Parts: sequence; structure tokens; C-alpha cells
Amino acid sequence: TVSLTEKYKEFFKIGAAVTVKDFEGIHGRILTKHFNSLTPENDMKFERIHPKEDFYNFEATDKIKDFALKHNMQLRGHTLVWHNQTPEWVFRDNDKEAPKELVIERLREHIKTICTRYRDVVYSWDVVNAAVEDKTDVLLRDSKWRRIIGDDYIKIAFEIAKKYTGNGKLFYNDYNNEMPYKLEKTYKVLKSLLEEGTPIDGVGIQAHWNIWDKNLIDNLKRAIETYASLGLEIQITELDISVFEFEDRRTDLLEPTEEMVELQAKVYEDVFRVFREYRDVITSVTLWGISDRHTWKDNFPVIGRKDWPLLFDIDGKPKKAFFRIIDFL
Ligand SMILES: O[C@@H]1[C@@H](O)[C@H](O[C@@H]2CO[C@@H](O)[C@H](O)[C@H]2O)OC[C@H]1O
Repeated sequence: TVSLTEKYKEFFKIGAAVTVKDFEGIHGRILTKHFNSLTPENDMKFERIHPKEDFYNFEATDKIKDFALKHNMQLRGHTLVWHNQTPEWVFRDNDKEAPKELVIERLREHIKTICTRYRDVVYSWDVVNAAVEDKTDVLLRDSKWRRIIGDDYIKIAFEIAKKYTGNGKLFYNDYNNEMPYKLEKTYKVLKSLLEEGTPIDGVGIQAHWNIWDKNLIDNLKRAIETYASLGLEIQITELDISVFEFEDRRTDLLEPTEEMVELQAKVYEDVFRVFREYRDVITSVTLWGISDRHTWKDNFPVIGRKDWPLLFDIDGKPKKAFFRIIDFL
């Protein structure tokens, strides 16, 4: 039995999204065998770790840190600034909206507190997540963070984080950012940030992909080269490979089709080949889950319907895909 993280030890870290339930049972053994990086799937998000101004919730993340230290793993810090899973208190000032400097002060305190607690075990932080506008042609998503703080908010977040993160690298994280439209936009944003002295080390390519994307391998190569040209590290942060196109909302499938499993094995083999080709600029590859038993894809984009997006099947066994990505020299 070949260990994924050992097989890729000269290439990049190998990670998984986790919650505390993953430290038990068969997920626990998969993690210790195959993974040397952990990302809290939810527990370090603002709403979860800091639900009220005067209340932090550290128990779950403390457990994730403790497990990591006990098993010679390190964490990715996901995520400080995001338009989702952020509580309303941050943007409120009694019965008014909070002004720019009040939100900044709250953010400073949030980042100070979280980063101080976990900087010893976190090797990479998703400082800002999904700030690039995904649909319209404007550069930046118009979230409450962007609206209230203004366009400098990204730089402001990175400068604050840099005070408290030590050896930890600082990442900008996003989805669809291998696709040509978003890649161009993201390039412009990051280029501008770097020319303003923003201490950004790397770009996170979330890699929420599917088996039917014909442009994926070409897009991904374009993307890695483009981001690397800015002097940034690349991490693959949330890899999973759905058996459905985004807009296929069918709910009838009880198991994937044979075509689905073979295609999946192929796409996994192909993307990991690309990851090895660009190993000079890629420092970590994380999967958004461990086995098909627990995946956010079971409820997104369709509530209550099963998907099979990962490297271990619903019983915890390595899939054909797993053996394809460890088959190399
Ligand atoms: O449990 C779910 C998470 O897995 C999900 O994670 C998000 C997926 O989209 C990405 O763009 C984000 O970076 C990542 O945090 O969040 C929702 C939650 O219900």
C-alpha cells in the first residue's frame, strides 16, 4: 500500500478538507496514511469561529490543530475574508450600517486572534476568498466587505494578516479561476495588488471541477503559467471532480455510471500529471474531502442528491482514480 503523501513527498503536500468526525474510524486511518495537510472545511470560517463580537469558538479548530500536531501534519487556514459564512454583526453598528474604519478594526481584531492561535501549525492562509466577480464584467465582487471598506480591502486584509502569520504563506483563493474569462480578470487584480506592495505569496485554484469539462487541462495549464508569471506560488486548494455538469441537477442516480467512473479516473490522472509537470510552482494539493461518504457535493448545487467526487469511495477504498495518480516515475 503506497502512501499518497509519501509518493508525492518531493512534489507538494497532499491535503484534505476535514471536520472533527474525520479523525475517527476509517477516515482517520486514510488521513494518517495518505495526507500531510488538513484544511478545516468549515470550522475556521468567520461565522463558525467568531459568531458574535465577544464570542469565539475555538474547540473544533483546537482539535484539528491537535490532531495535525499529533500526526506530523500542518494546516491551511481557511478563510479570513469571504462574502459567505460571515456573520452580520461585523457590518452592523447598532441600528446603522458600520463605517469603513469600524469594519477594519473588527477585522484586525479577528485576524489577530485567529492567526495568533494557529500560526504555529498553519503553513498557508486563504486570506481572501472569492473576491473576483464571477458573473459580470466588473473586476470585484460587490460584497459587504468590498462595499463598506472599498476596493483596497483585499490589500488591507493581507497587510493585517502579515503581522500575525510568521512563516505562513498568504494566499488569494478562488474558483473557476482556471477559466479564460476569470483567469484574465484575476491576473489583473493580483498584478495590481502586487504592484501596490500587497504581501501575497500565492494563488489558490479551488479546482471544483467535473468530468465533462473538455477545456480543463488546457485551461489549467494556461492558468498555472499565467499565475506563476506574477511570481506567485500555486496551490490546488479544494479539488473535487463531480460526475455532473454544474447545470445537470438530476437526482435519480444511486451510483455513478461506468462511463462516469472511467472518465473520472482519467481526469484525475490527467490533472495530477499536470500538477507534476508544474511541480516547481505548485506547493500543495488539497482535496475537498476524503471519501465519497462525506462530500459537500451531496447538497450543492442540489440539495439531497449523491455525488462521487473524491479519491476514496463510499466504503473508504481507493478508487481506480487513486491508483492512476500514484502510477508514475
Ligand atoms: O460544507 C460546505 C463547504 O464544503 C463549503 O466550502 C466552500 C466551497 O466553495 C468554495 O468556494 C469555498 O472556498 C469553500 O469554503 O462551504 C459551504 C459549506 O456548507
